[PDB]
Amino acid sequence: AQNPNCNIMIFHPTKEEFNDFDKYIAYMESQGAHRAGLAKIIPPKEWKARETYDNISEILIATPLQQVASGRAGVFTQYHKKKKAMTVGEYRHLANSKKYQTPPHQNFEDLERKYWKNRIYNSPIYGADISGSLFDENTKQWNLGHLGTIQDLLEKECGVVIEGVNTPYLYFGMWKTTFAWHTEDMDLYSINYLHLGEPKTWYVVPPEHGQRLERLARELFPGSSRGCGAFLRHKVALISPTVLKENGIPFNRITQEAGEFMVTFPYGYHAGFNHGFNCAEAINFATPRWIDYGKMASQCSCGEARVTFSMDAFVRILQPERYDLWKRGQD
Ligand SMILES: O=C(O)CNC(=O)C(=O)O
Ligand SMILES: [Mg+2]
Ligand code: NI
Ligand SMILES: [Zn+2]
Repeated sequence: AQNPNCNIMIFHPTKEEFNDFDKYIAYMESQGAHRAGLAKIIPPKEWKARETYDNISEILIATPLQQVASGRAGVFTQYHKKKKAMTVGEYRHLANSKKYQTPPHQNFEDLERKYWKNRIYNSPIYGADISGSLFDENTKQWNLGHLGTIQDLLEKECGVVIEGVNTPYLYFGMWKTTFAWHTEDMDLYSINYLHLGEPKTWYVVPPEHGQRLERLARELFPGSSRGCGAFLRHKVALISPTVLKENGIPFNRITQEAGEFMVTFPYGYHAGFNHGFNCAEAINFATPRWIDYGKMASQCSCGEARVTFSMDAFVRILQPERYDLWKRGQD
């Protein structure tokens, strides 16, 4: 078996290999990339997402989210407090202010130490889940707004047409902005392009060891676990690498820089933080290999998680038994 230690693999496709997205994902998995839960794809030098980022300041962040932490340095939850709308221009200025700016540091490792030491004592503001795209319409390769839809994949594989659409989201980040431990909705894949700015550091657990993370999570967030059998679907729980090591949870870490893609694989738990002002674009996608993961995916039915319109159909077709109880959590 390829990549038996579940290392995060880095790919350097040629511009020829960059034409066919599906085929390259399949290629990565033939080399065992999926065993890590996460991969890095460096685009060919010929490729550009768009000409410049000089004209993005007028994008509105309708609902910036202030990420307030509770708990201990290495084991904490976060909640999102809604703040007033601001433009990307205003957000960038806020990100660079003394209160919110990245501190002096030697290297990514030093910044990572500072993140886990001090994250809980601040509440950075995140522009997350903003519907939209920064890919030029003429960017033909790996354009996150032009991927085959999950609905079309489900139909190709299972013979059934379903409602739903699948569009990208933009994330404007600053120092310490944080994404909690999670898999994707319906344990889908995700792909994330870091368009501009400062890096994003990621942690990931191999899909074959996901349940180990879940078991640790139930022990570390015992109240949350009693409230919901899939409370990580709430995307609020953080566990540091030091704590994962102490508990023998297998994982890996890697820093994504501007101009690089990351792909998360089905049931690959991940979490991470941003190093300073940045902009990423992301979207879920599916392959034939996803179907079995979709069929087995845990669901939140306590009602916290509350998800996209499009997910109804996935649960309805793939998890008909769960569909009655799940949709009650949606309404
Ligand atoms: O960029 C972020 O904050 C979160 N992104 C993801 O979890 C993803 O792309 O799968
Ligand atoms: Mg603009
Ligand atoms: Ni994700
Ligand atoms: Zn729940």
